[PDB]
Order: sequence, then C-alpha cells, then structure tokens
Amino acid sequence: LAVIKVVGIGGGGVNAVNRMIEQGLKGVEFIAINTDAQALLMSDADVKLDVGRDSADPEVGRKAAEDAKDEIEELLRGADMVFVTAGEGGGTGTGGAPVVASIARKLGALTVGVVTRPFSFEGKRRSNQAENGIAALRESCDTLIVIPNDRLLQMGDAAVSLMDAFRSADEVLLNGVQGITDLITTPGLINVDFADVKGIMSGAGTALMGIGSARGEGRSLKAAEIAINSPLLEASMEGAQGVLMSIAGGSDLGLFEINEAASLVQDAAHPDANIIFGTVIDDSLGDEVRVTVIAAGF
Amino acid sequence: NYLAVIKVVGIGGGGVNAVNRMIEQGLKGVEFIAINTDAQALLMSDADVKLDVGDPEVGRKAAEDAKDEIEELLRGADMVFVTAGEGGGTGTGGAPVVASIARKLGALTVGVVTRPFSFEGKRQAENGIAALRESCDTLIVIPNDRLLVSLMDAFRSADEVLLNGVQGITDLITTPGLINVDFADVKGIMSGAGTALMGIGSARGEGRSLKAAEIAINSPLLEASMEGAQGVLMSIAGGSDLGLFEINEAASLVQDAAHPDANIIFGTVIDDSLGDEVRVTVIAAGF
Repeated sequence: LAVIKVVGIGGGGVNAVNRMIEQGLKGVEFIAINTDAQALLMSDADVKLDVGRDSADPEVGRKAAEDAKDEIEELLRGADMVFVTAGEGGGTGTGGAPVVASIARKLGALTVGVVTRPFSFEGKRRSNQAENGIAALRESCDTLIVIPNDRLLQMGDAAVSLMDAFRSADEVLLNGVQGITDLITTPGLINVDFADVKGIMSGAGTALMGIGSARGEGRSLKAAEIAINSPLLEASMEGAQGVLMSIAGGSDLGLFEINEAASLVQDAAHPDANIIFGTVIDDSLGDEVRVTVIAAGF
Repeated sequence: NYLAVIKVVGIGGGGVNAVNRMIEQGLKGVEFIAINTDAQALLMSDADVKLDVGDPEVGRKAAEDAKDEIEELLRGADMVFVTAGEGGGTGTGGAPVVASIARKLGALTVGVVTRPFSFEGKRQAENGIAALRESCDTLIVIPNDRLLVSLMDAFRSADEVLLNGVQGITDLITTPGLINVDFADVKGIMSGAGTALMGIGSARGEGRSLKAAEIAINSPLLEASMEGAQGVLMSIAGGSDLGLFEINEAASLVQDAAHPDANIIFGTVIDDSLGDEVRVTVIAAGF
C-alpha cells in the first residue's frame, strides 16, 4: 500500500490541486504550499502550509521554501511517492518546487515533477524564469514531466477564452498526475503496481506526456493514436527509450481492446524502448476510454 | 468537572501536524489546540482552537509573550497534553511554556516527546526534553530507534506510536468500555510521576488479549522498564464483544509482570471499528 502525496506549490500548483480534488482524484494526499494565506483558506487540500510570511521573484520563492524545509520534510515523511506540481514562470512555484522535490528525493520517495511552461503570451520574463525553474527541478526529480502550455492551444476549442486556456493547463496537470496514480490506486485487468512504476520512473529524467480519449467503435485504438500524436509529446515518441502507458475505462474495458492500443504504441515507439502497459478501472467514464503516455529517455 | 475536560496542544509544525493527524484519525472526546510558533510559516489546522504566536529560544520567547492568551485557552482543563511531535524547531522551545502554564493552572500535565532515529543525525533535542520534563507531571518519551523495513515504514511507524501516546490514555478516560477508570486514580498515578515509557501490542482472534498484552509489556519502547515500574496504566481497546474473562487474564498478566509495589490503573475501551483486533497500551512510570 503506497503512500502518495501530491504537492501543489504557488498559485498555479495550488489551482491544479484544487482541480484534482474537484474532479475526484483519489488514493492521494493533497498538500498546498503558497505565500498567500487567503488563497490557501479557499483550498480543499488536506494539508496547507503558508510560507515566506515575513517577506513574482523565483528567489523569494526559493528562500521561503528553504526557510520552511524542516516543516516541508515533516509533511512528506512516510511518502512512497511525491508529486510536485506548479505553473512555472511565477515566483513561489518556480523557486519553491525544486526545494520540495529535493526533500522528497532525499527521503527516498519516488519523486515526480509535473509542471506547465507558461504560454508565450505571458511574456519573456515568465518564460525565462520557467526555464531556469525547470532545469532546477530536473536535477531534483526522478522524472520531470513538462507540459508546454503553447501546445494546449493546438487542441481544445478555437474560440477558447483566456480563463478556459488556464483551466486547460490545470486539467492537463491533473491528467499527468492521475494517469500515473490511478494505476496504483484503482487498477484494471492489468495491474501495474508501485514497484513497476518505480522501476520505470526512477532516474528517468525529463519527460513529456500525451493524452487521448475516444468512445464507441475502436475507441482504444483512437485514444492511443491521439495520445501518441499529442502536440504535448512534441513528436518525440519515436525517440523515447522509456514509456509508461495508462488506459482507463469502465469495468467492461476488455483485454482485446487494451491489447490493440498496446500494439499501436509498440509500433510507434523506439525499437529498444522499455514500455510498461497498465490499466485503470474508472466507472464514471461511460463508453469512453482515456489513454495517457509518459515518454522519457530521449 | 465530572466529564474530564482534556486538551491536546500541538505546538510547532510537528505538533500541529500531529494534531491534524489525530483529528484525521477521529480521536474523540478531547479539545484540540494548534499553536503555530514560527514567524515565517504557518501550518493550517482544523483544530478547535488555533493560536499563532509566531530555534527553541525563539519558540520559548514567542510562547512567553503569548502566555496570557494561552492561559485563557487552557483554563478549565482537568488534563492537558503538550507535544511538538516529530522534528525539532521552535515548537521544542514553546512546549515547556505551555506545559508550565497548564500545570500552574492545576491541570494534570502530560508531555509527549520523541527521540529521533539515530540515522537522522543530530543538530538541543535533549535540552528540550529536560525542559519539558521539568514543566510536566508526566513526560512520555518515545525513542524512535526502538521501533527498529523501509525508511518510510519507519517514519509511519513513528507517527503511529506518537498518536497512541495520546489516544491510548485519552480513550481510557473518554470512551466507555466494560472496565472504566476513575480520573482521580489517573491523576494520582501521573501527577509528578516524571518520565514514562509506552508499550503497544496488537493481536486478533484466539488468545488475542493475552498475546496483545504480552507484546505490549515486552515492547522495546518500554526499554525493559516494566519490571521496575511503580506506576502502570494499561488499556485494552476492542469491540463490545470483549469478554470479562479474557480482559481479566490480560489485567492479571500485567500485575504479575509489574513490580509488587506498583500502582496499577486498568481499563477497557469499546472501539467497534477494530473488528476482532484488540489493541493494548501500557504506560509505565517510576523505578
């Protein structure tokens, strides 16, 4: 029984965590860390830590987290797995996320970062800051999944508003966390457990994700094809040496269709790729199946 | 007055986190108080009462500055637990202040303190124990080394015994069982008793009460202090189907194992969520 903690740090990470809670993500403890007590008050996270109270600058965010490092470690003690989520580009997330991940990693927890890069329209300073924060977080994570927000706009609705675009960013962060955690907490016919996940995500390094869903005839092939070709994968599926694939569906998700999706992914992967295939029971999906691919080792 | 008023104070990040864990696990019949002692950070809490009075010396001074408010929080209590939980920091300086206020008020004052695993290294901790000991009636010391398995099993195992450091005793007082205790006897055995050690034991099915009790009494956490103890508190938590004979067999075992001059308070707790498991807690004080 793996103990999994999902940390959202900074407004962006805390927003993402609230979304995970609202969408019913289970089997995990939610931890919100921010430099804003009022925002935290509104959060439904299980644990809430307000940091840097005496002090969008990443250094201020780094020091607030460093100053609270004993406290953060005490909250993470006992976790088998720690997710560190943030919207890179601001101060608290950018600066603080590497501190949290270092602590988790020192404790020996399987440490997964899942972060967004800001949209280009947010400006060059947020983009430059996100890039430094990402390199920093990369050093302290087993796997760092980076989601380019720019690529989210090549999906979804063309008349998308600004709020809709940021909600989409939150959603994809949820998708990245849940695609992994549900294998462990609510497995289907093919049970991929914590030890399996740990084997493929330990020291895997920088990673990209792809997501697809579909309903009806050939739903599994279609969802897997969509996920394989996801703009978020940056057409780097062919080069990945490690791939973790998650397929979620109702209790009637059959092995034949699981296998059809798995076969499609093998044919699209690098010849030497290590690919783990797992399934999730999610009775709330109806006739739809949801495929998630995590690609690493390029 | 007749339903004993018990207050559980978590001070510092570790203490507040412990209180949050106790709330989350459904520990009943007590009032929870979370006291934040850091200026730069605040761990939020679902405790009944929260006080933010934000290095041990820093924690001590911060608590001293808020002593009138803390005294008002504790006023009325028959019994006060004080802990800074796992990890050091400002809480270790604040906890003795809270304990001496609780006690100057007349409450039975019980500190719970942990000694970290040796594998954690050392930065003070001992100074916090001594100061907390001087400020409490009883100080329950939990040496985490005796818990020894992954690193995360060890930490989770430490959190569990910390929680029981409070619940084993409070449940005995607050939650009815077949055998109920007189709080005056609890006060009698714990007032000015000094350092106490704890043993826990668990078993299910056949012979469960004797097995659980035997495990509790031979617990490495008691450091073989059971033979010499002059004060022993023992609780058996189980379902409502817990028979008097098996209960008495367990009570009998602890008497035989204890020093003949020992003072012994014994009771049971009806917790029906345990199924066919029984959980024994043994608190031993004196030499």
